[PDB]
Amino acid sequence: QGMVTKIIWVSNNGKPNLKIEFVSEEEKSNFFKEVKKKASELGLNFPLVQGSGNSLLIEASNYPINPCGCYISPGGKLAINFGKVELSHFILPKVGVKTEHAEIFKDHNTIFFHKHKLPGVNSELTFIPTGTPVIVDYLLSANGSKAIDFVWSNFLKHPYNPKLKQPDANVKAAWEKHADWEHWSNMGQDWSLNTPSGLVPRPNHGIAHTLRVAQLVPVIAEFLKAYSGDPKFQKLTQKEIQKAQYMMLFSVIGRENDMSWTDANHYQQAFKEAYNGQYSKHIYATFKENAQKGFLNHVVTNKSSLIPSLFSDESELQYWAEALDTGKPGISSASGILMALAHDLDLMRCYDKGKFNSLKMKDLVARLGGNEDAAKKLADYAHDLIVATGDRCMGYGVTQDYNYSLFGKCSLDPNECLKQLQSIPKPET
Repeated sequence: QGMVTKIIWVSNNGKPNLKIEFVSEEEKSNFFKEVKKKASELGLNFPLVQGSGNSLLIEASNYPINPCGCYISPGGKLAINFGKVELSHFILPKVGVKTEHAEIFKDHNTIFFHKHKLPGVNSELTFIPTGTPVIVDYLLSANGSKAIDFVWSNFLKHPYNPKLKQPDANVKAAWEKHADWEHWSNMGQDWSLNTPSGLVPRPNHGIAHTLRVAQLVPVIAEFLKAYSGDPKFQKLTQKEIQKAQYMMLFSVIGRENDMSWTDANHYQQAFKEAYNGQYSKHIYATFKENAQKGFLNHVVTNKSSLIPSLFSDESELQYWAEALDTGKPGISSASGILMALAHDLDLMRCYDKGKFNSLKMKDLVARLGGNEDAAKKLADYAHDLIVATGDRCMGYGVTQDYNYSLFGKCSLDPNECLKQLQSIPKPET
């Protein structure tokens, strides 16, 4: 259960109090009943007083007669004494207060709200956003799970488009005139992979890649908080990280082959040189359209589940719908960089060591304040995820080809793939 909507650091009289909002009026009338009863069974006088509307107030402490209540710590943090550790374990889960919100010591009756979570008076902390419906690691959540099932069954389980396996005869002729261009056979590379479990489509951009990059996002975020030195990452909320993680599930669903951006540029120009300068839609533009169509499809179906639980509102959802692109969203924002780094890190599966080190590792190190040790620890984790899913690795660490048996089991079963990814311990900062 949740019960509590939000809590506020208020100041009735000179003493610091805590205003507790609730969903329903009866919910307040039950929180009041259960706690006051629990407090009287511990011989405690817990100052739980009815407030305005559906709110309850925890009055200040009354030393030495009644130490229970609120007070301001010497460090400035808001503290609440529950008298006994028994009462705290009975109240905190009903409110939603965890280690993320306050300092909760083992075998102790007093908690301390973090200074950056609840700085001073009139500071708020929402547990349940107003408008939250009653539905009848974020990858484990209901929203995450439904998104995984969607991108798998609607896009990632399907073969690449044979029409985009190679250009027509005309475009081929215009292509081969450029010696500086890689051959047009790049359009058909990494088409599929034979495994004992079955023929795996798009093996370089499948469910394994998708789940891996999504898995990397919260880990990279923590490293950025610790080693980047940039305030924008230090202020990055868990909510934002969840959205960034959620969006990476749709990162490559639009792809119709394993083309590079450069290959696509070459196709467009060769199309131009072959058909009297006629315009053709850039293939990566088609990819985006495909991904947007899929994303918007899933969104409108589960709009109630996503707003406001994950996305603030319909307009914020519009932002991501427009920003959605293949691989990276190419935005210079905090979230943008985070998602791009997760994408870049997984490129060790298809880049050679020289290419991956120079083009990707040097970037990551710079992002991490120049900390090479931190970068290695992060890259090692990405390497472990690739090994755990039987994928190939050619850009970092102990290089390997596909573990065909393991890769087949994971790539043809998102649930199994997700299970293997979770078997890998996350590195600490």
